[PDB]
Amino acid sequence: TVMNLIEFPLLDQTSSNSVISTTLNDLSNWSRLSSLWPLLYGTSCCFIEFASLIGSRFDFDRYGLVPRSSPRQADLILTAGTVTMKMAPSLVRLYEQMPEPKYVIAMGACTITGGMFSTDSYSTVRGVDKLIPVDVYLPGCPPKPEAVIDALTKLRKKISREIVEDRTLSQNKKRCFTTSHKLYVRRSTHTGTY
Amino acid sequence: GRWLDDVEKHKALAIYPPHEGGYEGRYLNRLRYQGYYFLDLSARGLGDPESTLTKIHPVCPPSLGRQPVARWYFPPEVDYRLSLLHPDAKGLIVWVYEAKVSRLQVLSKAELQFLAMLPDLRVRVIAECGNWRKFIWKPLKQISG
Amino acid sequence: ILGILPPVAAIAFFYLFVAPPIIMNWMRLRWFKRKFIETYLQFMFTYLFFPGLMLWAPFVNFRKFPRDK
Amino acid sequence: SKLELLKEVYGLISILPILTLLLGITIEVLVIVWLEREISASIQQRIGPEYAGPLGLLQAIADGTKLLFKEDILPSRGDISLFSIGPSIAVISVLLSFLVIPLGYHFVLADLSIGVFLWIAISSIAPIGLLMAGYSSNNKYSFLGGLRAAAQSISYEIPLTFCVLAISLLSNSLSTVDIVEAQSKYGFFGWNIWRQPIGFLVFLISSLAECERLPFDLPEAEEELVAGYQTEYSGIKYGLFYLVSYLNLLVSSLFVTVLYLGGWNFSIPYISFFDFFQMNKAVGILEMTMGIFITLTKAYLFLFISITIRWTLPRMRMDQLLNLGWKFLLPISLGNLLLTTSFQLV
Amino acid sequence: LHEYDIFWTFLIIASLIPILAFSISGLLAPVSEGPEKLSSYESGIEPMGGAWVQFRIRYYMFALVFVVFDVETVFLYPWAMSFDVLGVSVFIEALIFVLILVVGLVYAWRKGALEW
Amino acid sequence: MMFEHVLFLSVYLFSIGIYGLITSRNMVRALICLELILNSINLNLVTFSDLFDSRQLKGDIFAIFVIALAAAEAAIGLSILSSIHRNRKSTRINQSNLLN
Amino acid sequence: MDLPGPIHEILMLFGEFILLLGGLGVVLLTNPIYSAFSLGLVLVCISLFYFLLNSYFVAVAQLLIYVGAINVLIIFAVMFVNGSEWSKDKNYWTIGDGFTSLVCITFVFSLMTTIPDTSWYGILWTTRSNQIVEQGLINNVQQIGIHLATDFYLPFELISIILLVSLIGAITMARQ
Amino acid sequence: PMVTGFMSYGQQTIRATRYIGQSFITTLSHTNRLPITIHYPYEKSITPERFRGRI
Amino acid sequence: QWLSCTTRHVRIYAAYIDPETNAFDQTQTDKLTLMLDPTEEFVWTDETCQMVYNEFQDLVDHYEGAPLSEYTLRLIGSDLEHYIRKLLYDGEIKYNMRSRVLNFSMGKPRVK
Repeated sequence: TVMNLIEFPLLDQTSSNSVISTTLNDLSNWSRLSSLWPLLYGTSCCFIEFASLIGSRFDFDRYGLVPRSSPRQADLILTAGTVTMKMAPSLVRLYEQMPEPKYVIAMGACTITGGMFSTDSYSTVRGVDKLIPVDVYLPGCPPKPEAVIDALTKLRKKISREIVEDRTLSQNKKRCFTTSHKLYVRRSTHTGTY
Repeated sequence: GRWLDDVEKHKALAIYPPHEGGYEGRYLNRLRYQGYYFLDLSARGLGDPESTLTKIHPVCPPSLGRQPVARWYFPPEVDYRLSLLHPDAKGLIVWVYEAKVSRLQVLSKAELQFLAMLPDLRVRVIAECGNWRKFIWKPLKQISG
Repeated sequence: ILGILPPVAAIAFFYLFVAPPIIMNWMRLRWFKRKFIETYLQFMFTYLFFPGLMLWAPFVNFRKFPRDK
Repeated sequence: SKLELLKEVYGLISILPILTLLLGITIEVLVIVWLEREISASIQQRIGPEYAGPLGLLQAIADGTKLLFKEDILPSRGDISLFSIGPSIAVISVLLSFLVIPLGYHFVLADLSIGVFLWIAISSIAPIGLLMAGYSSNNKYSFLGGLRAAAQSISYEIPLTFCVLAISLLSNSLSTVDIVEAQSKYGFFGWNIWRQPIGFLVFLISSLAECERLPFDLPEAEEELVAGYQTEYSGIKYGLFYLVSYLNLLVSSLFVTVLYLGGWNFSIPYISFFDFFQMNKAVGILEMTMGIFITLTKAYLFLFISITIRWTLPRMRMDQLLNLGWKFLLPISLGNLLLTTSFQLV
Repeated sequence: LHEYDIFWTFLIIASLIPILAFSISGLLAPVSEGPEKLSSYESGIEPMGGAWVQFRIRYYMFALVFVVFDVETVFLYPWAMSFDVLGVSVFIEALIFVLILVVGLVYAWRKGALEW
Repeated sequence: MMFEHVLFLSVYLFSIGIYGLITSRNMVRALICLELILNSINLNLVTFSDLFDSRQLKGDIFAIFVIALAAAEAAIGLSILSSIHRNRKSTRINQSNLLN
Repeated sequence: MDLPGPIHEILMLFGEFILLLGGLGVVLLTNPIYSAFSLGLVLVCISLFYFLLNSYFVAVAQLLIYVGAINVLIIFAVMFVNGSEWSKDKNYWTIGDGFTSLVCITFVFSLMTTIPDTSWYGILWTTRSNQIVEQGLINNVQQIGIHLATDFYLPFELISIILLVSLIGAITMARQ
Repeated sequence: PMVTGFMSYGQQTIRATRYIGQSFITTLSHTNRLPITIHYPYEKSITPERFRGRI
Repeated sequence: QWLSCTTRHVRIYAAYIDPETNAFDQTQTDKLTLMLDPTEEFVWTDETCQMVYNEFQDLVDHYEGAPLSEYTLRLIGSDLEHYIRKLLYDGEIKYNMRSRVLNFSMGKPRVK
């Protein structure tokens, strides 16, 4: 009498690959995880300590964490600081506009649930995973400046858990639907003049 | 299969890797082609693990500040995952990630012995605990007690 | 032509054997208390014995090493 | 008979030494990026790319392999018509320059009496590729982001020319080997950097902006729009741009040391390293490795000098950069030639 | 000036290098990314539209003065090579040559051409 | 076919250089085609000074002078283009016949 | 100095076929920036033609003064012509396209039939003393170096004032 | 005029150099300083007796 | 311009994009297309999505009289985020079941 059961594994998942064709992608993903670059983003009550991750208190740059301030280049973004309803309709564009080996995570307990913004307010969004699929959720407001490195070490294994056939689960299809409208247009409101 | 040297026979073991994980994923890669399918748990959080691997246990959801008693009565994760598993599957490879240091119930070594019986009676479980720079493995049952 | 192998073999092996595992010790022994030009000493050598320095660079292998028969 | 060609089918060319140069330049790229990521971010900081083995000796090629896949995106506006065509010109402009660069006693790849001239000519082809790349897309932050650099690069080759000529008129040649020949006389007295330091200053200051140093003034401030015309360039594209940048740096260092310093000369003249012993036995491999040795260290010194300067000056804005390149370096880079004319009049 | 065969081989090899790298990337790549993919980096949500962003008025003068002052060098090189070979007449000839363009640069400096 | 195949390409460029000139509509395209014609003549010139006249090069010097004058003309024409685009806010060449 | 061997005509035909497509791109494509980039391609592939024949200076200089300054200047210029994407489809413009594509082809036919009637390889034998000197011991940056200043004194003295006048005129015109 | 420029062109450069070389030899003791920053992740910071973690 | 509520599994695009690439990211914004959950959080068989496609007219034609503002976009996404919740709460649809992180926005399954 289970509610919302999980779909069945359609494939039998029965195969065997050669080592000379598997260790290639194995070490490739090893490099892909051991050469990750951050993507700059930070707003609010669960962000500031990220800066301290570049100094003599915490140094995540010791592992080659090259902070890139551009979506199309980097692959690791930290949704630090509590996100609201807005700044999200442009946030997801970042996740849409970077190469496929992203494997994004979260940061800030106010981003996995919206902790100190969860009594009654029409701004804050309840968690981030209702906007973007990420892997790891990080607690703390402010997030513990060491727990983030530990969670990076945690996620460092998932990429190492990938095989050569796994490089097909990022290919997409199109559920593009043909439906029109009948309504009235609205001219631009954000008029840039003083 | 160097892992296969100590998983199919023992069905009870603990992974003692360096505290970075950058050398152990290759091992997990190989164990998807026999009938072993991954179940990562991060054991920290649950009560007496018996009712977490055999019984219908009410997992109280993260509450929303209000709403006295509200627990969705969550199910176990052994027999149902068998029902989703094909009849062609050797064992349920499971990882107790939060087995360590170096009304809840402390998942002590007795609880690991009681999680070392489901491999034997009725899941191929492996405990996790960081250790020396060389990736080692050791039967946790003898460490248990 | 007969006894030519020992000379060209011993020096060519020393050229790539002893320096690789010891550059990592001379750099791990001092990294933050060095002098103004001390970092210049072993860094240059990082090329010279390079025939073997990369053979003991992170390339250091951890194969499963099939045991004694 | 000899129907078409007997010995002229394909057996007149060997591609071994070229591939050796390729391997060497790639390894040196790894070395220089290690230098940067381990000295720049470690002056008063933590160690550089650790955890990639003992040190980051594998980190560089690891970043290379990661960038290798990275799912090149090829944005919509602008396409393979010019997108893939962009960085090819950039990479070739600096790769082909490796021809006339020597490394030691009889180790030049081609005599090429028009050598340094060919280098100067190939140094002024990159701006074409930069403008192409920055315009291969449509949006801003790449159009003007590349326009700025392509424009400011043009404002500096003139001092480069009027400092290379102030050495060609001293060595009476245009092939690097003869340049270092005219410089191995007095060990280090005869070094041109002492004979013409006014030219060396201009060459060194110009070399910074010529290899895009700095393209962004601050670790937080962007490359003047959001990035240096390499925003959409995600995978091997940004990898090739990183390469071409480091390679411009390398060629500039190697050229300034092979011109103003003794190329493979010791502190004591290069010929004098043989006469004082009355006999030599196996000086071949010794002199080969010592030419790679005494030369690469001199350019290493300038690598380190640039690394240090990176954290001592706020790189000017392109409102002052043009002023400095035009109204400051041009007059003195002409006057040094006007002087050296009468200086070499004898 | 004896054998540029090494030059030709290096040309063909280093010109095959970029297409080789692009093709190697293409072989082991993902056939994916059917997302929007029509907008470029650091953009205000979908910003789209705009033109007439030139400011060529300033940089065009720099480009012109550079194009004119460049031709000096490719004439100086045959002179810079033939100083000792010939006598000292070429010295005076090239001095007149360079001084003409020095006067030209002085003029371009006084009247506002090289600006912000 | 060195001495013979290159000249067979001089015309096969020169002609094109004229055609793009005539059918040109924008000023920059006309200037491009003009430069193209000058380069065609340059190429037709140089090869003649490599087969023969190697004692005293009489073509390479002339090629150098042609390139210098080409650069000067390409500067002056674009300078005029600046002023015309300042006066009228479009440089459509064939739509200005007020001088006839 | 000389060339490898029967690899010569291979590179000859390759460069010819590249340059033809380059010129066609120069003259056909409507987007002016594509035209300018194809022009740059034409000029580098003709610099390679200059380099194949053992004339070195007039190759590398031509690569520096054109594939550099002139092309970037033209790129800057195309940032002042707005309005592209004109008509298309087989002589987009008026019948003037056909009239040109006729008269140019007549010009071709004329010169392209005049040329293959002069024995160039026979016009080379009649001059076996011109390219028989080399002055005794010279390389090909000193040949030009001296023979530019030993007898071509007046045009070398002249070109400088042309350059200066062109600079002054360009600055006085482009500036409003 | 130019005599004022012929006198001040050395002054501008000498000020530039007096600043650049001074900052260079000052940061010399910084590029090769003797401080040791944060160590590896196995060297977490000390914690005194007033904080808050897992209740 | 293309100012759409692009929330997870709810992307009511205010612009025509139903090619592999829209070729302008908007195609002049004259069709108001929509794509359903590109992250494959739910696997779709046509029949299951047919009710959503049918009620799309109920949401775009039956209760629309306001101009092209994201106000109407939230008016759509609100019921869109609960039609799927209803279709799952009665067991007709299920979750991803792939090699992704397998996150649970609505929590783990229940026992009714």
